[PDB]
Amino acid sequence: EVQLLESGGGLVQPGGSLRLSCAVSGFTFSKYAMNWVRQAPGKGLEWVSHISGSGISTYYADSVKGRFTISRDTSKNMLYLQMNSLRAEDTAIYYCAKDAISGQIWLQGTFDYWGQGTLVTVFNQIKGPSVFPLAPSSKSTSGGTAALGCLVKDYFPEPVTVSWNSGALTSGVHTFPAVLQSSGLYSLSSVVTVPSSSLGTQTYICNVNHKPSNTKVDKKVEPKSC
Amino acid sequence: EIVMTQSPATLSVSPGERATLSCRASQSVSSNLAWYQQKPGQAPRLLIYGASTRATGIPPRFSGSGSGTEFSLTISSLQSEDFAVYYCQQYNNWPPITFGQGTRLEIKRTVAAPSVFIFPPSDEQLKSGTASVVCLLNNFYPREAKVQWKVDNALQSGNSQESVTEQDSKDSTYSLSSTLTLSKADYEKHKVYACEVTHQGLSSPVTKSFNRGE
Repeated sequence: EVQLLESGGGLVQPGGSLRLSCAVSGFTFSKYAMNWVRQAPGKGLEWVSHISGSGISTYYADSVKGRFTISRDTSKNMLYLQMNSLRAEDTAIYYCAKDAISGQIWLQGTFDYWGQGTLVTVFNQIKGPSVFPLAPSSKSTSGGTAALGCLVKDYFPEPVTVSWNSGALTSGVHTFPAVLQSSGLYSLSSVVTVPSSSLGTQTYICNVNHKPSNTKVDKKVEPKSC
Repeated sequence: EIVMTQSPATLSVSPGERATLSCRASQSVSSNLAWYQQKPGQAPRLLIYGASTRATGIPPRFSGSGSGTEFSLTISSLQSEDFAVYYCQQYNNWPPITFGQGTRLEIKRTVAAPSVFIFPPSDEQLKSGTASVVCLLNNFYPREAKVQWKVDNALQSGNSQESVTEQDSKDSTYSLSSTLTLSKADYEKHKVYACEVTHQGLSSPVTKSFNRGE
């Protein structure tokens, strides 16, 4: 089994520098070209750099030329990506990809093995969220379905975790994907639909965790009564 | 650079059906065209190279055809594990290696109408100076939906953001939030805040609203 293990991703400041590593096993490293390919959040695949089996020839996507440098230590089964002058558009998962073909350079360009990827996140600040109730009202019929939730606002980086009633409440919960606001901070809502008859009798608390800021909030969500 | 175009971006199919995915190149890439499969949380895996040759261990229901600028990937009898995003990629003229932007195979289901709910900003948030107004569209299909914010019957633009869930693992519906953000001073100028939802499962648009101070 061939194996590709990326590491070195993490939080990095704009203009800063990060060195990605990919450790390699299960095939003769020297006989294969390698590549880095990246995937920004919610986006498709974008090829970043290529290095030939000999390490002599290197190619780069236009947007990273002069900023990133690919290299290999063939005697140690290691592939590297030195990333300097990091920009917000470099935030992405970075995969090392092995070329499928060994000794026919005109047939290269196909990636038969990929690592699980390492995440690079360009960041300006580390910030815990503010949590606010999405309170149900009598807007929903007292003999139908009601909706309540928690708005989890202005945090960086991802992720937050949201549970309800310490994990007792899972049925009907939707926690939306985070969206980056124009301020550069994330925001999301977690909502749950409950029978209207349970309002008042049943308590509702969302438990929001943001590990990067050591923020833990337990926010009561209560009906407003008009 | 050779631009690769994948249309449609989303393909609604059921297990057992036949799925045909289109990939087009801006210039001829001869037969040097690959296809990848990617499931959420996973790395891509190679399915097709040479535009028709199946990679190692790829089951025969995957078939690739085409040359020049027109390519397709066909799954003859779709299995549940095949629901994923599919990328085409040329290696005829590189650098740069270029990818299409992907085609997602969505699980097909019957039309379901969204349930609509509106949430005023909390009193706690207004105290901090901002108002977030939330409109929720719960458990609908298909994904296409129009949300319009009206503030005292005045149509809003440029001040809302939308988020959509991934297809639910049990019922294959979508849910959507629309969040309208206003300054506290702006929020307090107006009375009626309304969310108007247009969707195929609705015979007419549905509006949910509230009155600010009440």
